[PDB]
Amino acid sequence: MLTSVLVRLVAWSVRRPIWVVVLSLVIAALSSVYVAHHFKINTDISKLVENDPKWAALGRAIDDAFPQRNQTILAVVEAPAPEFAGAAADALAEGLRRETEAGRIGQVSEPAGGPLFEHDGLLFLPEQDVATTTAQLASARPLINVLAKDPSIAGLATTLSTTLGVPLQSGQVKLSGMAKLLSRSAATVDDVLAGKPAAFSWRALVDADAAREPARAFVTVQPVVNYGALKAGEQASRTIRATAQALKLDERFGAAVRLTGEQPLADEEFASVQDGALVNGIATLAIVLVILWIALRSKRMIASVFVTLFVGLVVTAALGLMMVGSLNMISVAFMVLFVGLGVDFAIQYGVKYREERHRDPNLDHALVGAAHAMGMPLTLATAAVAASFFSFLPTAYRGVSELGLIAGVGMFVALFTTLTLLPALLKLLAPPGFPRLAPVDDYLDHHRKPILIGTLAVVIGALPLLAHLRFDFNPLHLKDPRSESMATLLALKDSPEASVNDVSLLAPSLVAANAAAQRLGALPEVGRTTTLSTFIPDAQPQKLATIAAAARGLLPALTQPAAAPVPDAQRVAALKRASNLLEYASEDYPGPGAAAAKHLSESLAKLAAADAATRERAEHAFSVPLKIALNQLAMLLQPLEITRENLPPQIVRDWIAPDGRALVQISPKVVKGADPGDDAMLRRFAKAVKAAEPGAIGGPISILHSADTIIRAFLQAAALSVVSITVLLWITLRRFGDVLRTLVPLLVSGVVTLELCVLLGMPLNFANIIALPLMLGVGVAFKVYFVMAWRAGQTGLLQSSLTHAVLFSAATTATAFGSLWLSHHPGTASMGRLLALALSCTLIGAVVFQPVLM
Repeated sequence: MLTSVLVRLVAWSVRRPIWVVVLSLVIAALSSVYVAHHFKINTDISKLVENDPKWAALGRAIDDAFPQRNQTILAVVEAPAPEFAGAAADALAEGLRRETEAGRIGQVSEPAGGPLFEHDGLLFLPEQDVATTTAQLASARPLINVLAKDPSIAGLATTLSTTLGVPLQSGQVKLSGMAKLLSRSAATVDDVLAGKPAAFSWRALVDADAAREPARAFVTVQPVVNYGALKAGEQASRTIRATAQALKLDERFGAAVRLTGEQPLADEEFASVQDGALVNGIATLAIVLVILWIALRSKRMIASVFVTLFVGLVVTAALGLMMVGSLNMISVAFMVLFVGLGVDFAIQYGVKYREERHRDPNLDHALVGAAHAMGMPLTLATAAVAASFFSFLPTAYRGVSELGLIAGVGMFVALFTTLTLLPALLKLLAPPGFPRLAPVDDYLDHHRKPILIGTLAVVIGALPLLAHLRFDFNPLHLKDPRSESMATLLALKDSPEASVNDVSLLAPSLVAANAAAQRLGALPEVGRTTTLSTFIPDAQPQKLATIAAAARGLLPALTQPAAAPVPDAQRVAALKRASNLLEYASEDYPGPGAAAAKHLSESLAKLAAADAATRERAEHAFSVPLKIALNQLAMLLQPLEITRENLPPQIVRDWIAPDGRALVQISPKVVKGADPGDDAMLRRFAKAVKAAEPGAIGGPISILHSADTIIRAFLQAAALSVVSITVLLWITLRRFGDVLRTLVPLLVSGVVTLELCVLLGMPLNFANIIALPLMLGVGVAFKVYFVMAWRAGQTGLLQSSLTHAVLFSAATTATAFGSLWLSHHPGTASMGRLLALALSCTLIGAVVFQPVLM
C-alpha cells in the first residue's frame, strides 16, 4: 500500500549514506545553474487571459491593418495657459521630428491638430457659432487694435487707464462688463507678486469660455522599430524627457511633460512589483525563523529545516522555469507561497519527532517511526493541496494556470524533500509550553458545542445578504494608482481630445464604414463616432466666405509691430497713474464688481513699489502669451479649404492606411453630470454596441468578454476542485459518511467566506479569485490531519496539544498571507487580504465543527 511503499522508499534512502545528501547538493546546484541561466520575468497583460478564436480573428486584423496604433505612446504637456500648452506641444513635435529624421525612434503624430488643422481651426464648428465669434471680433476692432499695437505691460496698463478714464464714467460701458477680466488680471498679477509661475489667458475671454485651469496639449508617437537589440521603446521614452528638459520649457513656457501608455504602465508595474520584494523576503524569512524557534528550540534542527526549505524553493523554481519561463506578475507569488505552505510538513515531522524523543530513547527508530506515522496524513494533505492547485489548469485563465502548476510541482517537491533529505540531515546532525492560557482554557472549549446552534442559526439568514457583490471587470483599477503613468490617465478623464474609452470597428470599404458609423450613432447611447470622413468639413464655400469677410477687416490690425519698452521710471509713473485712476474708480463708482476694481488697485499699488526683475517676469507672463494668442488668431483667420486630396499624409495613414479598409473609432455617450467615472454605463454601452454590431471588439470598454471568460473559468475550476477533493476523500475514506464529515464544514466555511467578502464590500477581481479552492484544499488538509490527531481523545487545543503542529502551520500560513498582503500592489494586496480573511473563517469553520469531523 501507499504507506508501505513510502516507508520502504524512505528506509531505502536511509540505507543510502550521506551520498544522498551530496547528490541533493549537486542536483540543487545544477537546478540553480538552470535558474540563473533563464529567469525571464514577463509582465504581459493580454496573455494571462486567453480569448476564443473569434475575438483573436479580429485582434489579428487590428494588428495587421494598423500597426502604428497598438503600441503607441501618448505624451501630455501641462501649462497654466492654453497658449503656452500649444507652444510647448508644437516645440515638442518639431523636436521629436528632428530626433526621428536621423533614424533613431519612430515617427511622431500630433493629435490635437496638424498644420492644416491649426490653420483651419475654425471650419470645424457650426456656422452660427463661428459667425457670432467673427462678428464679435469685428466689433472689437478698435479695442483689439489699441491692445495689440502696444502689448507691453506698461503699454497695456496705459491703454487700460485710457479706456477706464473716459469710457466707463461716460455711461456707455459698465464696470461689470469687464469685471471678469479685471478680477482675472488681478489674480494673475497677485500670483506674479508671489513669484509663482503664473500665466494669463486671452483665449478664455472672447473666443470661448471652455478654458480650464489644467490646460493640456497632447502629442503621441509610436515607438522604435527595434533595428537591433534595443528594448523597443525605452530609448524613445527616455529621449522624450531628455529633449524636453534640454529644450528648456520650464522657463520659456513653464510647463511639464508627462508620458503614459501600456508600455510605461508595464515599466511602472515592473518597478512596483520589484521594489516590494526584498522587504517581503526579509519579512518571510524572519517570520519563518521565529515560528521555527517557537515550534522547536534547538540549533541542530532549525538549521536543517532551513536547508530543506531553501532546497525545496530552488528546485521548485527550477522546475517552474522549466515548465514555463514567465511569472506574469501573478505567478510570482509562489516565492512566498512555498515558504508559507510547505513548512507544514517540516513542522509536523519536527513535533512528531519531539514526541518520539519523549517516547523512543533511540533516534533512528524514533525517526523512522515518526516517518511511518505521518504516512497517510501527509500524503493526503499533499494530494488535496495539489488537486486544489491543479483544478485551475483546464481553464482559459493563464496566469492562475501557471501559478497552480508551479505550486503543485512545489508541493510535490516539498513532500519529496521532507521525506528524503530532511531525515538524512537530521541523522547527520542528531540533536512544557505556554504556562499562561488557563482561564480561557476552562470555558472557551466547553462552549464550542453550542456554537453549532449559535453560528449556524445566525448564518442561515445571511444568504440574502450575499447577492450585494460587484465584480471589477477592468484590470486597470488594480494597477497602483499612486504612480504617474496612470495618474495621467485618471486626470485625462475630463479631456475628450484623447478618447481612452473608445472602441474600434473595421469595414470592407470607407462608405461601409460611414454607414456603420451612422447605424451605430442611431443608438441613443453612443455619443459621437469618428472616421476619416469626420475630418472633412461640411460646407466649404459659405464658411470660407464668412471667415474671409472677417479677415478682410481684422487682418490689418494684427501684423503691425509694436514699439520698444520705455525706461523703468516711466513704467513706475504709468503704474502710479493707473493706480490713482483705479482707486478713484473703486472709491466713487461702487456697484456689482467694484471689489474687483479695488483688488486691481491694490495689485497695481503693490506691484510697482521697489522690485525690478519681477516686473520683467510679469512682462514675460503677460505680453508673451498675448503675442502668441494674437499670432494664433492671425494665422487661423486666413485659412484654406480641406479636401481629401489635400489632407496631410499622417492623418490618412492613421485613419485608413492600407488596402485593409478604414476603421471607425467610436466613443461612449457622455452627458453633463455623468462623467466617465461610472463603470455601469460603460458596461451597458459595451453590451449595446456589441449587440448592434458584433465586430466592434477591441475597445477597452468592450473588455467585458475577458471578465466573462475569467468568471466562467473560475466557476468550472471551483467545480473541478470540489469534485477532485471529494473523489480523493472517497477513495481514501470509502464509506461516504467520513467524506461528508470532512467536507460539509469546508463548504459551510466557504459560504461564510463569501458572505464576509460581501459584507466588507470588497469585490472579486482578476488576481483575487483563487482564494476559495486554495483555502478549501488547505482546510481539507487540516481536517485530514485532525482525523488522525485526536484519535486518542478529543482534548482542547491548549498547552502544546497534539494539534499544536497544525496550529503552528496555520499561524505560518496566516503570517505569510499577511506578508503577501503588504506588497504596494493592489493586484496582490487584494489577493492577500482575501486569503487572510478566508483562512481566518475556514480555520474556525473546520475546528468548531467537531461533531461533523469525527
